[PDB]
Amino acid sequence: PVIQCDIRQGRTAEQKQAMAEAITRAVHETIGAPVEYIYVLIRETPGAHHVKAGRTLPEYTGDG
Amino acid sequence: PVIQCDIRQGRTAEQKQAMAEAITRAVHETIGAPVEYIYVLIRETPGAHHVKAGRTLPEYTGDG
Amino acid sequence: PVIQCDIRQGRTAEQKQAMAEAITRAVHETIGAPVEYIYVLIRETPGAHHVKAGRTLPEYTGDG
Amino acid sequence: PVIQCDIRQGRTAEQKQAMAEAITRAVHETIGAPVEYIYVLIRETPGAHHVKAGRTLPEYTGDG
Amino acid sequence: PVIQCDIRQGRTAEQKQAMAEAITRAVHETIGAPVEYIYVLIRETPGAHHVKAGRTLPEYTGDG
Amino acid sequence: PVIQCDIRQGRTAEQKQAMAEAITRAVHETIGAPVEYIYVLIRETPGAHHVKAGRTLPEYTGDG
Repeated sequence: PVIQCDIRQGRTAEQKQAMAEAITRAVHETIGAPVEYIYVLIRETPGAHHVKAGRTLPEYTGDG
Repeated sequence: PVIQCDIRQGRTAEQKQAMAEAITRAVHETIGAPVEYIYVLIRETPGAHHVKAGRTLPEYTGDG
Repeated sequence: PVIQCDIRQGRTAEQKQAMAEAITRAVHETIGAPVEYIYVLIRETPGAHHVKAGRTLPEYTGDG
Repeated sequence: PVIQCDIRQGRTAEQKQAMAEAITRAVHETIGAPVEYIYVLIRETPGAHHVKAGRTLPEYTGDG
Repeated sequence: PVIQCDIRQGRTAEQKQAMAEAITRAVHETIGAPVEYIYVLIRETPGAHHVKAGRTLPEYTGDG
Repeated sequence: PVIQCDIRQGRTAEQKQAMAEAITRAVHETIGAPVEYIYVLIRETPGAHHVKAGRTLPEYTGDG
């Protein structure tokens, strides 16, 4: 399967790889797709390019 | 974030919901996206519509 | 530009055409894309294939 | 619903937000999707990455 | 790479496989992507779901 | 039809245009879509954003 992830910019390389590995496991385990068939694609955009219910999303920083 | 999942047809409603929930948790935990921001979208296609490295994928049946 | 619209199944042909025309006008008027460059693509899915903030969306019926 | 907008780079932040708000209204009004379900995603690319009928599209500047 | 092909319904299984193979060869030969990395995904929609320059596309029948 | 090409960064403008023209011909010839209906969209990402079978893809350089 193809899993496309349009996420906000600002995560580390390690966070994005952790996401891709967790999604790969999740897909394999829940729908029985072989790992060899799984293709995860990550695309980053600014928060302003995510407009949900008419409102832009804030920039991600991980500050909390 | 938007997570699009192009998977082969033939899974049960329970399998697809399990996948969507597991992806939601995976994205939340690895990149810190609030659950409220996550949108998972599932599309089903025949196996013949997945052509990886020049080869058609088989149909998913749940059997093996 | 390409505008992909993943919507829930159940709308009439007239509703979907109205949406495509309104999006075409909206894109033309707000960002100055010539109408000739605009391509709107509509895909329908069951409500269960839309999982937002962990929750499945209901089926669209036209009633309420 | 998910509305993905692959547009050419070069618009202002205000033009892109106007587009996302107009698309949100257009979708809500034509197919009856609640605003809370609507997720607009904007991606920018160079004109050379839009190849329509075999021809690349020019860069957008808004000059006219 | 991922190559998504949103085409109008009505083609034979042989036509769609021919398209996927020809795209695989085209991508391999022009940008040097190894065949092993290429994933082609085909989705079919009614002609009415393709609205280009404000106009609906006709249904594909194989006749003319 | 819409053909979306998510490829790794690092190709020349000429390689990407050759790809788009070859895909346009391939689609026209195999499924009979008129060239005027064909819209190819190219998006570039780092190799680390392509995670296939759990493994990131290397950066493309064309060195061989």
